[PDB]
Formats: sequence, C-alpha cells, structure tokens
Amino acid sequence: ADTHCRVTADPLSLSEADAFLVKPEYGAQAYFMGTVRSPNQGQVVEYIDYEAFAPMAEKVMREAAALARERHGELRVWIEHRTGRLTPAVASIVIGVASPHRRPALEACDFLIEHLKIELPIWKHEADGRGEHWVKG
Amino acid sequence: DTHCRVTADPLSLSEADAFLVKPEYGAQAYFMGTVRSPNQGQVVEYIDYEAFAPMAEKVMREAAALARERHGELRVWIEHRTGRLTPAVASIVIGVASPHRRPALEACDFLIEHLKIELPIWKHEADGRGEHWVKG
Repeated sequence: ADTHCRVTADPLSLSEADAFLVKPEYGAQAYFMGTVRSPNQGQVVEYIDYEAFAPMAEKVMREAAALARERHGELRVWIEHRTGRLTPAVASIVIGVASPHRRPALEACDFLIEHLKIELPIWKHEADGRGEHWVKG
Repeated sequence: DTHCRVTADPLSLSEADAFLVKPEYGAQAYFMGTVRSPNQGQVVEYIDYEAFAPMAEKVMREAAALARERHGELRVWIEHRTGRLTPAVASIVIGVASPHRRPALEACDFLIEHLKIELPIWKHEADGRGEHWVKG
C-alpha cells in the first residue's frame, strides 16, 4: 500500500506516480525519469528493445524499496520499468519517492536509480545498425 | 531551454515533463514540494505563500544559469505557487533534463537547495500558533 513496483508494456506516466505518492503528511516528492536518447555519445539510435521478466524484476524493485527505507526512513515508493521497443524520448523507467521532508526523498530517489541500474535484471537491444544484441545494461 | 514562473494557478508535473523531454536528453529529475500536515506536531490548515513575482523569477533564471555552470547542458523548469495552499497542494516544482542522469539528478538537488535560500518568497503556515511570516 506504500509501495508500487510494476514492470509493464504500457507507457509510463509521471501523473500516475504523483497520484500514488502525494499525501498530506509527505511534504516532498523526488522523481527520476529515464528516456531513450537519440544521439548516445556520438551515435544515432532509433529504438531500444527492453526485456524483463516481471516477477524477477519486481522482486528486485521491492527489495530496492526496502533498502531505501532502511537508509532514509519512512517513504512511499513508486518504481516502474517499461518493456518493448521504445522510440526516442519515450520513458523506460520512472522512480518516485515521497517522504515527510525533502532531504530523505532526494537521497532515496538518488539511491534507487543508482541501485537499480546495478541490480535490475533488464536486458536491452539497441538499434545502432550493428545487428541484434541483448545486453544486461 | 528555460522556464521560470511564479503563479497562483496549480503546478503540474505533466506540464514540466512536456517542456523538458527532448530526444537528446535521456534523463529527467524532478522535485515537488507540497503543503505538509501535520508539521512540527500540529495540524496545518493552509500555508499562505506570497512572492515578489518579478524578483523571484529573476532569481529562478539566475539559479538555472548557476545550475548549468556546475552541470553543463540542461533544460530547466522552475515554478512556485502563491496564495493559500491546503495540505498536499504543490508549492514548488523543479524539473531538469540533461543528456545523462548524474547532471540531471544533482542539478535538481542543487536547484531546490539554492532556491530554498535565495527565493524572495514569504510563507505563513496556519498551524494554530498565530500569524508568523518566514522567508522559508
């Protein structure tokens, strides 16, 4: 009830995250959104194919949320990752954290994005003109 | 590349997102501050926010320029709301888009801490302890 962790093919929405996180007792919400970038360090990309097994990815998310709470205290946590072929400027991940005060929310969001970049079992194939290749990045 | 506004109308995350997202900016970081109840152990009925709108928007644009000095290329969105705001209503929204994630996250964090100090915005929380306006 204080945590939302979902892997989905549907578009990710900040407004849905906001609808879940904001409560009168939580004066602060901090977000991160990752979207597909069109010149990736001097390379032109037209799509990225994301793969995730929802049960294993969501179990990682819920463990991430509990680690964030261990470090930063009371939180509401929103984590979603999108699957499928994603065109540029389309969101692949949304992370949102609400807390009584701003500094815990900012730190918890920061922790989650760095933690999930390491621990999330996501596999992706980028369209660089260099064939199909699936990487755990 | 920069949007800075003081308004009495509701603040919108989805409006910030519409302004920020561009194909070359793969990362966006946001902060929203909402009216908190209870606060310091007492129920808050509302917070009256008052701002010198032209002065405050100039501070916002200088803050966005300082953010770029430290973190490079950015799209920056800053809005602050004025008037009588009830619990869970947003008083400030900050959004930053950058090519990569570290500058977006740290620039957003920089902006909220910077603006907490420099914004000419005065508030009065109605927490039942009389009138008391604070630069907070």
